[PDB]
Amino acid sequence: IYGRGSLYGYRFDGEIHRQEAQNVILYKEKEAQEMAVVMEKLEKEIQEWLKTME
Amino acid sequence: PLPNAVVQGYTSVRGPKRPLDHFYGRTPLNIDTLWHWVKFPHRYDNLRFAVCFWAFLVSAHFANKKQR
Ligand SMILES: CCCCCCCCCCCCO[C@@H]1O[C@H](CO)[C@@H](O[C@H]2O[C@H](CO)[C@@H](O)[C@H](O)[C@H]2O)[C@H](O)[C@H]1O
Ligand SMILES: COCCOCCOCCOc1ccc(C(C)(C)CC(C)(C)C)cc1
Ligand SMILES: COCCOCCOCCOc1ccc(C(C)(C)CC(C)(C)C)cc1
Repeated sequence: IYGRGSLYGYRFDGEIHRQEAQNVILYKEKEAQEMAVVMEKLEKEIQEWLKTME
Repeated sequence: PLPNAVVQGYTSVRGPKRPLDHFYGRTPLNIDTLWHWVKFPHRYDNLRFAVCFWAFLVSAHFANKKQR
């Protein structure tokens, strides 16, 4: 009770707080999915600019 | 209210009751004769104080770490 700081029970436990890990997994999946597309686009653009000028 | 037979415990004749056995040479063993063998705890009181302190402290440590 003294270490928790609460007299009833722990805090930041529960499915509302555990689901944030799965939300982070999905968010990172989406972020990597978009970042691969953006990086491929920018790499194509750079390879175009270089093979046109250099 | 109730008859004398019910009060005295017998209708006509008072029956003899076998007395209680004593077991000479040793203490009586009854539900009320147990403090002879089991007194209040007196041997590990200071250890009790120390262990209560350490239990509180270790529990508080791990609870705070879990919460954080
Ligand atoms: C008072 C208002 C009107 C209501 C009257 C009736 C009230 C009845 C409720 C009280 C009952 C008490 O019941 C009581 O039980 C005990 C058992 O412990 C009986 O006890 C009897 O038997 C025991 C052993 O068995 C004997 O050792 C004892 O000498 C004898 O009295 C009492 O004889 C009886 O009186
Ligand atoms: C469910 O709980 C289990 C309860 O078990 C009761 C254990 O009973 C065993 C008791 O054994 C003894 C035998 C002798 C003694 C002596 C005679 C040595 C005690 C003495 C010197 C204090 C009178 C103490 C305990
Ligand atoms: C709080 O109490 C809970 C448990 O209580 C246990 C009480 O135990 C007392 C046991 O009584 C005895 C004591 C001694 C003995 C022996 C056999 C050791 C006595 C002997 C050697 C004199 C015959 C037997 C029973």
